[PDB]
Amino acid sequence: SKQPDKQRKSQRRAPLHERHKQVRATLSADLREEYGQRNVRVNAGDTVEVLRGDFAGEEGEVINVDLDKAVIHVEDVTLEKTDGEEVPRPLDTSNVRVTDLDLEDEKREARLESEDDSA
Amino acid sequence: SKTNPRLSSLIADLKSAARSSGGAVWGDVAERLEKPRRTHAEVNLGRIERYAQEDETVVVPGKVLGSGVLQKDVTVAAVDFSGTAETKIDQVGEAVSLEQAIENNPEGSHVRVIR
Amino acid sequence: MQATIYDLDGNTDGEVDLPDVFETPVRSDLIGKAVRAAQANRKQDYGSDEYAGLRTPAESFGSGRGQAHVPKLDGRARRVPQAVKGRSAHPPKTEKDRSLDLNDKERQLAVRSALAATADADLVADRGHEFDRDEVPVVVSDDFEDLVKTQEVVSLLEALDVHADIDRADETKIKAGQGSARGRKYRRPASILFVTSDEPSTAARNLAGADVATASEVNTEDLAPGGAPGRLTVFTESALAEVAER
Amino acid sequence: TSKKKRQRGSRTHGGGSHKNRRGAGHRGGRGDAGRDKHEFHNHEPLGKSGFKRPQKVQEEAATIDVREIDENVTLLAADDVAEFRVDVRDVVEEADDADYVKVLGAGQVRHELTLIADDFSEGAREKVEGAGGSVELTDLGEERQ
RNA sequence: UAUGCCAGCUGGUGGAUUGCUCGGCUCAGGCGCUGAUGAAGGACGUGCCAAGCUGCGAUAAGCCAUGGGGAGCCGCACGGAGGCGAAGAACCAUGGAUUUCCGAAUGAGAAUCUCUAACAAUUGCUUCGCGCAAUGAGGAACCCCGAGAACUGAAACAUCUCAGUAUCGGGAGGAACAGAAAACGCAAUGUGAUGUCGUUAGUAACCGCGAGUGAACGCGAUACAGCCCAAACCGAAGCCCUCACGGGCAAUGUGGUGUCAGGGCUACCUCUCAUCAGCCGACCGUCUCGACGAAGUCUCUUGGAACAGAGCGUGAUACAGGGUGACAACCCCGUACUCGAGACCAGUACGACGUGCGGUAGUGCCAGAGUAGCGGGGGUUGGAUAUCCCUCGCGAAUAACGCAGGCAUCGACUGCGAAGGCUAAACACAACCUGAGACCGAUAGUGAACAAGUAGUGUGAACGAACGCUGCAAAGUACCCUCAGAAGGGAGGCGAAAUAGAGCAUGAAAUCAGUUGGCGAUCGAGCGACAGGGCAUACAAGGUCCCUCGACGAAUGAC
RNA sequence: GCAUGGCAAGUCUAACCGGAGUAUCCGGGGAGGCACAGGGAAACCGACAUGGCCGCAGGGCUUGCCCGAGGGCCGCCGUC
Ligand SMILES: [Cl-]
Ligand SMILES: [Cl-]
Ligand SMILES: [Cl-]
Ligand SMILES: [Mg+2]
Ligand SMILES: [Mg+2]
Ligand SMILES: [Mg+2]
Ligand SMILES: [Mg+2]
Ligand SMILES: [Mg+2]
Ligand SMILES: [Mg+2]
Ligand SMILES: [Mg+2]
Ligand SMILES: [Mg+2]
Ligand SMILES: [Mg+2]
Ligand SMILES: [Mg+2]
Ligand SMILES: [Mg+2]
Ligand SMILES: [Mg+2]
Ligand SMILES: [Mg+2]
Ligand SMILES: [Mg+2]
Ligand SMILES: [Mg+2]
Ligand SMILES: [Mg+2]
Ligand SMILES: [Mg+2]
Ligand SMILES: [Mg+2]
Ligand code: NA
Ligand code: NA
Ligand code: NA
Ligand code: NA
Ligand code: NA
Ligand code: NA
Ligand code: NA
Ligand code: NA
Ligand code: NA
Ligand code: NA
Ligand code: NA
Ligand code: NA
Ligand code: NA
Ligand code: NA
Ligand code: NA
Ligand code: NA
Ligand code: NA
Ligand code: NA
Ligand code: NA
Ligand code: NA
Ligand code: NA
Repeated sequence: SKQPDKQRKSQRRAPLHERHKQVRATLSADLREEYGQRNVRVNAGDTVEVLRGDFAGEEGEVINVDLDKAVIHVEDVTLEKTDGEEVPRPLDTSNVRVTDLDLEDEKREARLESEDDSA
Repeated sequence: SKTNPRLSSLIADLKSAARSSGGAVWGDVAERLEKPRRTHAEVNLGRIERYAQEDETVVVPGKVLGSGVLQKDVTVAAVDFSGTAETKIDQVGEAVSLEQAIENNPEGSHVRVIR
Repeated sequence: MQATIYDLDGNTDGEVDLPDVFETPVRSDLIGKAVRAAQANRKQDYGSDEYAGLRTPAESFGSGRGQAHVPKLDGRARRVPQAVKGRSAHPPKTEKDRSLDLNDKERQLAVRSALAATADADLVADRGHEFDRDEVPVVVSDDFEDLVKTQEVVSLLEALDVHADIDRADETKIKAGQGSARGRKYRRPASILFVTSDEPSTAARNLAGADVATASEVNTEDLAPGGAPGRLTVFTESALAEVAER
Repeated sequence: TSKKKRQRGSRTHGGGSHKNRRGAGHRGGRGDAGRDKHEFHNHEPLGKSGFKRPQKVQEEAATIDVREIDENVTLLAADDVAEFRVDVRDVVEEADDADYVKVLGAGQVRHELTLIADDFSEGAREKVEGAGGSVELTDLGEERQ
């Protein structure tokens, strides 16, 4: 589909498992070197650095990853509510860079290392 | 509202020559070419043969076609000739472009108009 | 006339005779007509539903209630063209023939003439192409067909002082209007046409604004995009030769 | 700019009284209606005329005039030269779906010609002989009596 | 100067405009049957809280297996509480479980419930027992067989035309139908099943010979494919059910042979590579899906945000398209390249197994009857004497015969064998999948971008709308005052912006409130045009204008 | 009918086939149509590649006098 309507449609109606690819982020030079991938599916364990928003520059640990809305919560990247409470300011993986990985998953690390599959 | 840039130019040249040189045939041909294509000349050899005469350039304000036979050794000048016409003519005379006629003879002299 | 063949380094390497067709008198009108036809012939047939707005039993009350005689249903006007939700009077129609014919003679002639346009440095400059060369078209050794990396074709071009044209086509235009909503958001200048002989240049095709074509079927569109004669082309020793009989 | 393009704002689009352009009444009826009454003008008259012979009882002669043959004798280098001799059947196009080839006598004959066909007209023979030529009738031509 | 007129300014009303597209419309390729093993459709259920939609079915937004996938998840749906997931969940693929009631609805009855073992009904086989089976109904259209208008055209109208159309009855499939000459009839020393496409041709033919109607052979293409009975001659050598036993069928003939390259029979020659039956069984291609997949997120400025400007650099068999806080090949999905899987092609092609082809001479042994054909009456067609069919009556031959070749009869010539049967591929449609676009862009385009065949109307058949847009992020306004108040208002807070504050982008006109300029309570009505005065006017985008005098000075032209 | 454009005693392909960059496009395909002769119901027959005169444009000459396409008037030819 080269047609915009279909492009956007498929992206918005992609089943859960096909949404993982929507929360992917570029890997630091060191890591790309180490695993032979340009980016990865950000997990709630990784550490990441903000490259584009009003928070560009800051780093933090990924606190949450929503597959439905394709967005992540990074620790300390928040908004000041009226009542004074502090809440997370969703971020698009595309303006983010992974600097550290949580590889507590045998499976995740496997995929990461293998050269025939990406994580 | 002619479309052919070439036909268009040819006509401009025909004029410039009729104005400059004392030519009157060139300005005459220009006027016929400016007229609708349907009024243009479509002449077959059979006719040229019938009214032309050596040493007098035959001027066809149109196109020359190859039906019929030509024996006279005449010089014919048209806007265009079918491939058969130009072949049949160069056999006994010479098929020439009007752009050449205008240069070799800007005075439009010793010319016979045929349509 | 003569054609200066170039080796993959950009150095002169002999020269062949420029076939006669490149002497065919440039006829932009015919060229234009051939491009128009090609562009129309690929347009898709469309038209509104045959029954759009007619799916109703609406009727007009006629005189008597101080109302215009307009068919209505459930007190709502319907069917007629001047009625919201009514049929479209004279809409687009699937049946319409949106194709254009063209005499093979007239078309081949335009192909020849487009070819010829390629051999005139001035025309090619007017068409707008950017380059610092005197001879044109650019003829190259058949070894070109063996290239594989785009980057290598770039170097060759830079050596041939022609890369400036791709620099020109290296700019996309985001179109004004809704074409955008139909997937026609962008558009870009046309750059170099590479005509080979065995197969289109895989190595050159992705180049900004470039188009690749083969001598046996290269056409008026590639030769003269948008009906405008004089496209900065680069033939293949063999290509150049093939083209001569088209 | 075309005429149609200039119609917006003319109201009547060139029809005159807005009362004119309605239905077939403005045409005097649908199609050829009244070809015999109000619009009889310029309609071939009513009536039957003659008869036709069943299609498969009809013969179609492929014709050609001496003038054509003669005008291209030289050009027909791929055809017998003698004291020229040409079989018409090989010259005339459409000479296959034709029931037979016939030469007609239109024009001149400036060469001595030996013509072979299925049929000729007086004019054709006279002219061909008068130029020191001969006309040979084909075996098919053997249908004269 | 009240009531008020004209124009503007601020605010409103309203929702046009511009921008945007989760929807349409259209074309294209692929694919294509479901149902008594109870479908399609409907009803009612089913969630912690659950009204709608979706899913599902008392195992009820689900249960199992295998593969994929992966750190997240608990549908649309962003709440609250709680829960599930490394015992690999979610999610996807295939297969399997469950699958209420009505529904062809089939035990019987019934507005979705009820009453006391059920293929109801009609059939085939039959162990004559519902024992074994069939049918029923659905489906976007397409297809095939029957029934069959009128408006309209003819400028009226009746034949004719609309039209074998609309509509109605019956039925199949994934395609249908047709199909291997009692053909053609460029008449031939010729072609050789059938559809379809292009043409033949608005030709021939029809027709108040008006209006109108309208083929075929052939040709060029697409795709190709050819066979089986009946009978003669044999005569139980046969077939079905069952593991078997055993049963049933069958001399009113199962089975062999045979089918115009006529056959059979008798005597011979030679041979099989035809055909038919059964076995095996794809490649390629095409459609869809998937794996992998290069290169910046560097400097300065502007900005809320760089996807902007300037600078520096990179990939490209990849500069299609999309996403991302603004114009992104290099930030993300993808895209080129390579590879894998399913489906279709196709139980087809190829291969192989069995069978046996063919030829000579003799032989009046065999070869489809209410048929061929004629007549009465109609329908239909271009079919005219010469289309196809229906109905009533009549009615033949037997290959030594018969039918046809566009009137009848007889002869010749040429073609060909009806009254039995089957048949792949090429063609139609568009439900389903996918792709596409000089189509529309929210009064458009579907009726339907939204609860859409929804809300709602009608006893019913049926009819049938309107409603898209906060923001980069909810940061969706804490706290205080007021108030009968979770209303509203004030003050305040967020944000680049709240004149982005919730049907919240922009925000036209008609129009309303307040207000500024002009006019105004002694005066007249197409509301203006062109002249000329008053008053009024920030900048910008126009910069001219006034008087003395003097120069020039057409027609005209004095005191 | 017209204007423009291609080719010209010719001209154009249709369905369809192959290629490809795969609805475009390159190549192939002339079946067939129209034009190349008409007249006649039909049978059937079958025409001036110019013989004479005016004469526009244009050309020529020794400056009204020649040559004069196209055009106009006749002849003559085919057929009923
Ligand atoms: Cl002529
Ligand atoms: Cl006739
Ligand atoms: Cl035939
Ligand atoms: Mg890896
Ligand atoms: Mg509408
Ligand atoms: Mg616009
Ligand atoms: Mg008006
Ligand atoms: Mg029941
Ligand atoms: Mg009536
Ligand atoms: Mg009438
Ligand atoms: Mg059919
Ligand atoms: Mg009448
Ligand atoms: Mg009819
Ligand atoms: Mg026929
Ligand atoms: Mg048998
Ligand atoms: Mg009828
Ligand atoms: Mg609508
Ligand atoms: Mg009622
Ligand atoms: Mg608003
Ligand atoms: Mg007063
Ligand atoms: Mg032919
Ligand atoms: Na409706
Ligand atoms: Na009214
Ligand atoms: Na069309
Ligand atoms: Na008019
Ligand atoms: Na009118
Ligand atoms: Na009429
Ligand atoms: Na009359
Ligand atoms: Na399907
Ligand atoms: Na609910
Ligand atoms: Na189920
Ligand atoms: Na049953
Ligand atoms: Na029973
Ligand atoms: Na009428
Ligand atoms: Na009447
Ligand atoms: Na009639
Ligand atoms: Na033939
Ligand atoms: Na981004
Ligand atoms: Na009868
Ligand atoms: Na026959
Ligand atoms: Na709307
Ligand atoms: Na032809």
